[PDB]
Amino acid sequence: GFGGNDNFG
Repeated sequence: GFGGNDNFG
């Protein structure tokens, strides 16, 4: 998310 992480695996 905004201010954080977005992980696609």
